Amino acid sequence: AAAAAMIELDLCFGLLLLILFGLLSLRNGHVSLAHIRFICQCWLVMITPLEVQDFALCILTVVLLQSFHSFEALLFLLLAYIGQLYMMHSCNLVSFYVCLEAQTLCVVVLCGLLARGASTSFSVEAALKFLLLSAMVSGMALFWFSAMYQRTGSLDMVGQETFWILLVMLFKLGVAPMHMWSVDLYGSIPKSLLLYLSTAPKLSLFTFWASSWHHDFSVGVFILFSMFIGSIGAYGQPALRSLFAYSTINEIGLLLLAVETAGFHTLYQHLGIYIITQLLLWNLTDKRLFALCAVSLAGLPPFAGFFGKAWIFWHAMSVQAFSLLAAALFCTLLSLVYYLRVIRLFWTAPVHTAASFTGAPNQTTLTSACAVALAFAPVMLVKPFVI
Amino acid sequence: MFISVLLILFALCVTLIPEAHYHMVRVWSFVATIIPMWVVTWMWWNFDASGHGLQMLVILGRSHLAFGIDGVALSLMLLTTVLFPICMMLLRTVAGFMTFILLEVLVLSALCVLDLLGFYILFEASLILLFLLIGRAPYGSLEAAYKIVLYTMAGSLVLLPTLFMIYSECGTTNVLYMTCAYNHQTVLGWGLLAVLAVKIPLMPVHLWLPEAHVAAPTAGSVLLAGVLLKLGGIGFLRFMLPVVPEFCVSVFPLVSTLCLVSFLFSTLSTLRQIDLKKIVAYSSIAHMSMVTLAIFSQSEFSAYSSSFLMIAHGLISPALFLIVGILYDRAHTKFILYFSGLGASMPIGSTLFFLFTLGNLAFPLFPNFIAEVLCMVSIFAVHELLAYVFCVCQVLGAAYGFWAFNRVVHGLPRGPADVTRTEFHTVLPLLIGAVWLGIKPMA
Amino acid sequence: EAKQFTPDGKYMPGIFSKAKPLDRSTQWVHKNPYIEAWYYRRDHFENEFVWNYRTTIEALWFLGGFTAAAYALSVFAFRQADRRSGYPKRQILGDEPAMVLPDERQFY
Amino acid sequence: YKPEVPGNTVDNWTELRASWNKERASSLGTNYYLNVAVMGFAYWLNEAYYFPPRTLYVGALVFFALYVRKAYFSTPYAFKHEY
Amino acid sequence: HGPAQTPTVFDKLVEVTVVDMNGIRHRVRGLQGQSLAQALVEYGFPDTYFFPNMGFYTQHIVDAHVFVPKEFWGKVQNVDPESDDGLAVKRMFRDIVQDYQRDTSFFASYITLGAEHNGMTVGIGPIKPWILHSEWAFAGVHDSRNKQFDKPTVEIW
Amino acid sequence: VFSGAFNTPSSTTAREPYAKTKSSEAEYGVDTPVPASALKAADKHDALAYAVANAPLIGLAGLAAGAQEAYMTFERLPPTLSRQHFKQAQLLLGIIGKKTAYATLLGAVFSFTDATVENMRGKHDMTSGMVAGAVTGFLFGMGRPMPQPVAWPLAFAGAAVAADFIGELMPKYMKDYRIYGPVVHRENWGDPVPPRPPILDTGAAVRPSDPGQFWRGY
Ligand SMILES: CCCCCCCCCCCCCCCCCC(=O)O[C@@H](COC(=O)CCCCCCCCCCCCCCC)COP(=O)(O)OCC[N+](C)(C)C
Repeated sequence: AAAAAMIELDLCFGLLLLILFGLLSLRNGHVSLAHIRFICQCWLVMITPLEVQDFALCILTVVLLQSFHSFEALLFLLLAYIGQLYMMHSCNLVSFYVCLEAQTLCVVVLCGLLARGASTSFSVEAALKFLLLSAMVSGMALFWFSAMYQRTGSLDMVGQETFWILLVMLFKLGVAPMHMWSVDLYGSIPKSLLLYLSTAPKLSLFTFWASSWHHDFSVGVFILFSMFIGSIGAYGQPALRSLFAYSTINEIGLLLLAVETAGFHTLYQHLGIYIITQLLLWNLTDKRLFALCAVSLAGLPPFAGFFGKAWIFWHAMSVQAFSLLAAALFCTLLSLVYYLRVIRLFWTAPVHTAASFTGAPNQTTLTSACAVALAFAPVMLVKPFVI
Repeated sequence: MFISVLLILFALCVTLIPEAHYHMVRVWSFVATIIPMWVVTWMWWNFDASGHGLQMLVILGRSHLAFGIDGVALSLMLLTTVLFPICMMLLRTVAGFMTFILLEVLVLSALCVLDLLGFYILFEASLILLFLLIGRAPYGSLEAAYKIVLYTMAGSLVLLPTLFMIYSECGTTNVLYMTCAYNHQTVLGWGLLAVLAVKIPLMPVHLWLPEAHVAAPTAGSVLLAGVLLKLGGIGFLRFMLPVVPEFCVSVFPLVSTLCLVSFLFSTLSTLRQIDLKKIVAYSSIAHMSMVTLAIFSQSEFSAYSSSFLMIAHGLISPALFLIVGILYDRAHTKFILYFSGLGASMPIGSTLFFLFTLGNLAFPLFPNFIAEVLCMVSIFAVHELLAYVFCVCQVLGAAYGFWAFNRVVHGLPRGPADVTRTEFHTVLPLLIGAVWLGIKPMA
Repeated sequence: EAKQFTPDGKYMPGIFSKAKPLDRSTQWVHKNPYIEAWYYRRDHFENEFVWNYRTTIEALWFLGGFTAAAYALSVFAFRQADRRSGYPKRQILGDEPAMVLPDERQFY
Repeated sequence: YKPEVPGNTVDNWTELRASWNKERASSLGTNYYLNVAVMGFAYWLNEAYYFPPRTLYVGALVFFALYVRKAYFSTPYAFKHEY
Repeated sequence: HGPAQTPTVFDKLVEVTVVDMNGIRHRVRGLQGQSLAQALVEYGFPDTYFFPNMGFYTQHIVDAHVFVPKEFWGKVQNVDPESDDGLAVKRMFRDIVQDYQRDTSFFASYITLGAEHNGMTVGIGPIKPWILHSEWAFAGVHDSRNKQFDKPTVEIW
Repeated sequence: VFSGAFNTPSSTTAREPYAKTKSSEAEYGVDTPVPASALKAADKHDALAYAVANAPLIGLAGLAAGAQEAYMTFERLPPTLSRQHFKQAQLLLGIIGKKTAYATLLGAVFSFTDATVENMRGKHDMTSGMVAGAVTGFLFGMGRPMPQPVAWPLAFAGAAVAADFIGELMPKYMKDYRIYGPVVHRENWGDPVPPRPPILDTGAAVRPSDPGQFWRGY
């Protein structure tokens, strides 16, 4: 009986109808597609199950779709969402491989498609490098899956070959020293895909890790590499895109410290606060709120980034992971300097914000002003909330 | 609590006043700091001195942030509520008014908190405000702002895991149950020493103060000297001594030698200074070293004498910063070589300078004299030589104090004219407080 | 010979006036270049530190020497206080397990 | 008062120009070699997590002391015509 | 004070001959105290000639690669190669110029126009492709009629 | 609680040592076994065998730094030099091999000096690490201008001191640390006793130093 699979049939039927509707709308010469975007958001809601993580991903992708305008980009983001959703439910390396590869192909094509102006060739260059680096990591995953399949005779993810699969997962999160594909991507690709790349796949992969993964090894050297390299790199790079790429490497090192000491509640709290800050960061038009992102990414006390860092520090001290904790505290002391550089650049400066001329007047002030109210979330964060 | 919410909401309404009404903006921001002075005076009226040690308690559920009043917190809160309207008289922009209003909220709530995580959250939420206040673009110094922020962050980051260690150990950060549980006192003691030895300027983590307290504006210098250093002392008296007392006994030779070398070396450095504001800025380190050793003696009435020295310093050194600020505001320099004969040209300002010079050197009829006598009683009762070190080095403090006064006040008359009504009334509450607390402090 | 007030009060700025107005900067000092240079140099004197012979010798005998003297005096005072109070030898930091914190229920 | 810039302008500007008269390589080689090094040889550190902490700390300090910085890196071999 | 001359703009005028990358000579007028990159921008040169000063807190300054004759080598302002400004110039030479570098290569924001520059002839040097962000890049070919002067803002973000 | 007269917790102490606190209904640890190479590497009774067991790991750091420097040198090679493959191989292998041998030498010197002072003094404390750090840093700092022959022994001794304090002394001091169940020496407060220590699937760098801290595995 197939009566337990109506959501899958609904997914496929919705894709079949959406392609035909997008074709009919384009035969009329419509230069805007807000109706297509609303149908895409409805389809996103209709295929998502009733778990916390699934709906967090769903609501995140509904918010992200407001920064994309063409039909093909919307289709690629939907088919990347299918991989992102179904990776959280993957209990093998077969589905794991297919979901990861679908996401990689969608990201590569979007990086090629959306570039404009003088930065087109730089974006295509960085997309090619990302594709080549992704191909060999995919080959490593397939090779060691074949080794595990031959040794165990089954699809269980146990044994020594899980160390290389773990390295595949660490590549997909931009963990140093395999971090330079993300550093290349941050310097050229436009802001909407940078917003997409810093939020949704990290959530999808960490939920797969929380749900169906065990390894008998450690990730401590990659924690050290990510934290020290990210902090020193963001201290040393004057371009703002490289600053935010290296600060992202530092944040993924903190999330790996939360993974390594168990306690995924602190991981989920810090990831949620980080995702809301990212949603504020890449949609800013008034540059004074760039200082709020700075004080809430430096871990300064009353804002929500402090709470996200401080439960990670608390659980690390609870299980006595002293050396990694000391390295994390040193890199936190270093991170403050370049977040202060951000504050010097964009707060202690005269205010200029250009008006719109061709309509759409400051079109994402709702989301940015809503996400700035991360100064009111700390009242709920101090309680036993995320567990 | 309801009153505190009303005072915060009244204070925050300065932003909504349109800027073209200048008189209204000035009056509103001045009254917004006058009202908490009245409320804290009323809290002193309400206090029962024969009752419990902790009075007027309030706890906000499972959010930490629990509050209560003892004598040290009450005296420090009274001093802060005196000092903030004087700061309001020395500012001219809405940005300055709002920075000092937010600083007053954070200081007042930090002085009376009873939760260690609440103390951590409330105190160093002022870090970015201090960075913007010190590194202001045309006339500040970004180097000084970077130094003060980075030293404070370093100490706080050492404390934070030990805070969370005792929280996992017993289940709470409330100081009433942290003092009654069994905890690993060496680790938490080192974390608390790390924060409070940076807040109180103790060598070697003291180099931020000479840059920050000079690069700050006059209002910022009044706040930083008179208030923010004493948060380390109230940290010692409220959190570290009750919760980790075994550590506080075992670290006594190390804290003792840190206090002795801080006192001697900072007094020796003050003699070679050539900037008037740097002269006033160094002298605060030796006083805080005497405060720290009197706190750590724990001997006769150590909390009383050390709190009284904190109040006497918080009255006398902001007035010296105010006089240096007047000279800088109306002569555009802080350099000793440009000033001479200020007695003939500013007789009232020089008289105030002399009286506060005598107060800073702990002469009688000033609260510093009573303070230093009682602090040395507390130090003497552990050993006589630890008192002798401070006693014999009194010539070294008087040397720099009288040398600075004699160089700038006597000689050929050159320099600005005497004080205005506004400058005199910025100075005046500190003088009245000094005369009272140095003649009839108690009844 | 400026006129910055009307006969009934009312301060006037005198922006376009010929006569120089008396104001906040009227008594600002005329800067001597060599004094400004000397104060600038003393403000940045950490660039002049060098590990030569005299610096090393004076940093050893005075800074480290008096720090060690103060540590020795502090330990001496602590031990003498514990002896004159009827206590045994007490555990300072790095001193093996011993007595810390006398009991108030005990007569020493 | 403003401090004087130390040195000579011609000599300083020749120092600023030095070792940069060369086309910069693409970053694909560095990234591919980093990924090959991690995917082939990072399993050599699996037993290192159980080694004594004095050894681990001295090894970390040794790696820091022998590290060569990628930014502003230059070799004399870039401008010679024979080994 | 007496019958001395009224101040004119002609007293503060500096004339520089600029040879662009096509070999066409141009007459460029500036004022004393203005940098060379500003006079080049206000003359009307295309936006492909200019690039950000790659220091911290100065990417809002536009800069150009100029060739300066040996007589005017000593009138370029001095930069300490150990300071942070020196590392900014080193980053610009490392990334923007590369193998177009000559012994006459300087950067135009480090030239402050005075009376000593009057009659100096400079040439615009070629640069490699570069990117700061998606709204400010250079693909490598000087085929664009858009002036740098017509941009309302210089955006670091 | 808070008075200006005295500090009551400074004189309110236990009169007797306490008994051990029961934290769970099961009081046996669960953990994965240590590999035998690290078990052998902990033994200090044979100074030579200690240095032989420990030095290859410290040589791995020099191998990593040398491989980095070798690739960065290879990328800058002009084609007239890069096509000569024997010369290229001997240059790059020279860079890598010099770095690897120097790291292995520093590691062997440190481990041998540490175990020698350990066996000479008859006890395990922090002095052996400080002396070994001073010797190794003086070996590194030789031949250099003079802040450095003092600065490098200080840095290597400081690394040894940080190693002792963070990795050895603090875990030993907090062996009785509990995050769950009854508060230690405060069992009268009534916090309930769980059936077991908490099961945590931590990484290999976070392992329980006491059997009662947590159960590690899956
Ligand atoms: C640790 C004890 C606190 C002592 C701190 C030193 C205070 C500095 C000045 C000394 C004044 C002594 C006042 C004694 C009588 C006042 C009431 C009183 O008893 O004090 C209160 C608290 O006293 C205060 O708050 C004094 C306020 C002093 C602050 C003055 C400085 C601010 C004024 C600035 C200048 C204003 C001028 C304005 C005019 C133009 C409680 O202290 P204890 O008696 O120790 O508490 C008893 C303990 N137990 C409940 C457990 C039994």
